[PDB]
Amino acid sequence: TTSAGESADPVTTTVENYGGETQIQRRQHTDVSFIMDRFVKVTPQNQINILDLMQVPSHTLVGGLLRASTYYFSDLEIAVKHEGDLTWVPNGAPEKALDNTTNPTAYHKAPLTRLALPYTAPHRVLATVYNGECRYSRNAVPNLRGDLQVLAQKVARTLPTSFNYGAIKATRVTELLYRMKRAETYCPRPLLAIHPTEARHKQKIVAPVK
Amino acid sequence: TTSAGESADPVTTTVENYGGETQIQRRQHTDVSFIMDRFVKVTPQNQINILDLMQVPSHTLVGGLLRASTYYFSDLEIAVKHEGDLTWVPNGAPEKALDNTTNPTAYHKAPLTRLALPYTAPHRVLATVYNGECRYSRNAVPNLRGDLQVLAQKVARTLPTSFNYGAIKATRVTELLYRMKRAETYCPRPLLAIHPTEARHKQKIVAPVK
Amino acid sequence: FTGPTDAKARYMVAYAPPGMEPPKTPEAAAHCIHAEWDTGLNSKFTFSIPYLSAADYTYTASDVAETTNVQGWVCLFQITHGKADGDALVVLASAGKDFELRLPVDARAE
Amino acid sequence: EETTLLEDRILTTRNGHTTSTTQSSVGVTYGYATAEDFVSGPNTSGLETRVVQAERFFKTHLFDWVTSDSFGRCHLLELPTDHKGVYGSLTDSYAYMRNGWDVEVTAVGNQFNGGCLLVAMVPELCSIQKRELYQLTLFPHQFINPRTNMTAHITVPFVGVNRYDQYKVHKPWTLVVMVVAPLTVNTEGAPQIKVYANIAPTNVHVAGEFPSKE
Amino acid sequence: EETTLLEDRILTTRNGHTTSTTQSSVGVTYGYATAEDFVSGPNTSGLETRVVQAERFFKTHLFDWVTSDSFGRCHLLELPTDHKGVYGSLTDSYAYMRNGWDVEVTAVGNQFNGGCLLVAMVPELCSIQKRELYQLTLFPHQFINPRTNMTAHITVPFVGVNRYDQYKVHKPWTLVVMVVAPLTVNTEGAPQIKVYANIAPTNVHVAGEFPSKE
Amino acid sequence: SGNTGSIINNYYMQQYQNSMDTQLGNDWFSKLASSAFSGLFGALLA
Amino acid sequence: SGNTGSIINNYYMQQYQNSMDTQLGNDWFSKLASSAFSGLFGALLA
Repeated sequence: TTSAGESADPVTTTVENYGGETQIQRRQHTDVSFIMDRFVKVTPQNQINILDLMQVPSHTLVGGLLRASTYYFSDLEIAVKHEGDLTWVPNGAPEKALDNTTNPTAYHKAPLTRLALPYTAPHRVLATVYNGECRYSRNAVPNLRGDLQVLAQKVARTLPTSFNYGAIKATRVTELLYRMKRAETYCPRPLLAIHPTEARHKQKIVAPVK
Repeated sequence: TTSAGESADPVTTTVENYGGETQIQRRQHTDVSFIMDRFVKVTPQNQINILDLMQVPSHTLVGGLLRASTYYFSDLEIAVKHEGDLTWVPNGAPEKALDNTTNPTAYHKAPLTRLALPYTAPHRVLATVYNGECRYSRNAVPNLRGDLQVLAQKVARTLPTSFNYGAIKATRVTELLYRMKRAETYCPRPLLAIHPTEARHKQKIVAPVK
Repeated sequence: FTGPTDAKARYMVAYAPPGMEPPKTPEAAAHCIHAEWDTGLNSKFTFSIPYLSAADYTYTASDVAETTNVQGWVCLFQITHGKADGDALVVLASAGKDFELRLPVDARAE
Repeated sequence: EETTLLEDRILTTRNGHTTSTTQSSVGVTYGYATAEDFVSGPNTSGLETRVVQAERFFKTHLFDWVTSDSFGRCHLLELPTDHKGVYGSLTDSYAYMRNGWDVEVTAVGNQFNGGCLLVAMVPELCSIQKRELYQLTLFPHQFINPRTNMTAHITVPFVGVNRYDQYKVHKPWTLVVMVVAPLTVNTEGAPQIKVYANIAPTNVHVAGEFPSKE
Repeated sequence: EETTLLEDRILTTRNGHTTSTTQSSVGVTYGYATAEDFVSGPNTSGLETRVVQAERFFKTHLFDWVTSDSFGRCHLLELPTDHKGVYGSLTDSYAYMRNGWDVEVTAVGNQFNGGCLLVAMVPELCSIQKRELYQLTLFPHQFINPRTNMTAHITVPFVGVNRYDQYKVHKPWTLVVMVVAPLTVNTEGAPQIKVYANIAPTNVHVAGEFPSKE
Repeated sequence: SGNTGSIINNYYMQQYQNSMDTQLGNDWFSKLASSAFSGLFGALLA
Repeated sequence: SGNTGSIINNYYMQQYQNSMDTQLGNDWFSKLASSAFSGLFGALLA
């Protein structure tokens, strides 16, 4: 079909335009709740770990797809391999609270601890990217204009301190995995495949035996 | 609003007085039964431990809030890490009963023993503070009058012997935690935050990663 | 107000929200949400400090001046007085009808 | 579309006492929603007010599209930007604010020019790698292509982790104009095209009145 | 009136998000009318708007009433005066304006002072001879007399040969406080009484938006 | 009723899991916080 | 509703297993993908 390309109104043609037939599609696997709901390993800190979803590497399935949203919501599960007992403290806690056992503490039971945690941030939703500051006592943020170069001022910014699901602490934490529960994603952002050197990106794919 | 300040009748204004709007509040977390119902660690005695809620440090959440009531009621859970078998005996027992196994004795099963215990005191309610003596054979308590100084006579007083949930004994008890069940609190008493040196008490609060 | 009967005064309380420096004068403070009252039969005046923040909740603990932990200032001014020199105004605070505390934490402290 | 050498795709947008009319319209792009969400939440305690006098067009120059600009040349404008009018004075009189944006971008040369511009409204734009520019169409956008049109119009709502913003520390939206195909002038096109924005804040709400400096 | 050594003639005035309360009230004086006249006339061609955010109290010191001031000592305040807040910014953003005034004047000493103050709202006050001060009660007024009260409250509408004003060249109202009987302090009164105004513009309407300096 | 969140009934009898309460024959501070004067004691102008 | 596939109800209350959501007062990209022009803009011969 011809259309006005400048418009931005989505145009979806079908193989019927030249005598084919559109088939049925079952899209259960590209549903945000389902695909986000699997564990992903993170490299832990020896002892204090603040629970921050932006810790999962950007190349992973969950890191890739979490960064393709601007704002998101979820509850959380973690599974942790640790020495001693594991204490978790909600968003907003003083870090010295990590040492008090009335705060949710799980006693060591081999091989690991898996916990269901609530969303505790003070915000209706959290963001993978945030164009601003949370420290007050500063000078105002500039209203930047210019080309892409102008965006290099922002690289030393850390995401607001309120963007976390609390923190956990144990004597040694050896392994940490996150799993997003009931996930919601808003405002898509770029998702990048590997860029090939060749005409086609080629990989050894799993094939029979000999 | 203006009111008679001397009265003591509570006066609760709202932001409506200058055009705002009072919002809804969900107060499930400052409910006495819920907040009192979490374990808190106590420093155990090597062998005999009498179960006395006034053993939980005053600075903890449960110690802080238990001391903000005059009279209280609850059942109890304990979790105990111990060598040997753990015997518990009710309020009023001879201490030599702690060595007889027909009294509730739990046989060692790693890593710890968690028990539901009833309130056993002979009083309808117990108190965090008690202005008097339980030993008879004495001379009568004075009717003190005077300023705060007069209260220094009372410092050598121990809470009545009947104020306990029994006692437990094992060969070595290594860890003891209490958890108040079905708690009721009567007559509020002072609850003190930390006093700051500065204008605001500042603490490292749990923030993202880098 | 705790002064004698022949001691008169007029006061102002203003809520100064974050993002600029708190007012130093009743006149600068006039542009905030504020209330003014004077002494008379009734010794007490009560004022609701409003919850105004970007987020829906804010922190009870403080760290370093940020969005989530400082919520501006409350400013108590004296407009004038007539012979109230030395008299005390005593102030108390209580929770409003929609005051809400959530997320228990034990953090050493009292 | 409609008729001989010039056109009747004709739109007049009104924002306050200011109007803008194009005869080469192509329509408006609504981003992420058709309406704003709730303006009156718990975080303002009923103290917020609409200030209808700020809902009107202000103007800024963006850049000059010339034949040496290549695919991926961008110009960003973070929003809000400096406004020396009644919107601008709101940001110094109230601690918290929220508004969406009705955005109109112009690139007038003539129909003998070639090349193409993508105009887009991106939230929380902190960084954009070169390869991601191939997916900028993920965002609320419209093209300016000389043979068809000279105006792009995008209308977008307030977005944010918080229902009211503090604009002195956070910029929710960035207007980005990107060159997708380089400008061609041939013998009859305009030697270059200056790109201008005409922007109106929509639904502006303020809360939390500041002291003065008096 | 109402009770023992102090009093319950108790009034709370609200203007915007600002309140003022007195326990020695005496009531409010309405001058010339109970309502404003029509706000929407031919001279603004339907282009005028109300700006409710300016309707709130601002404060200024007037003078210090001392025992040496004699009958006829006055302090004038022309209205509008300098306002460094949102009302003040309206006068620089719009060519034409109209609003009435809700005026509250305070003179707190104590009930052991004597003497008397007349507070009045005079239109077009260009000159006042001494003998005319005997007829200042012709104007919207109220007294402050220590043995009874510490507050005067006058509420007055917009008045003028024209339905909208240009405040950079004309001042429709002047607040005047006049000493009618000299202050007495005896052994127990306040040594002097500072006089303060708490003023709110009411019904502010603006028309004719100015350029910026950009 | 405190911090308990099981959806099935206790395997043990209530006579066993808890002490039993007896009768003879919120509460005060709820009544007290509800009784609070929320109004205005002046007369309101405007 | 994501990747969960148990046929019996959770032993714990929903108030415990998850945060509870509140109201004030697919979605966009579903509506957007449904709105797509699927036709032809010419006139069709044969």
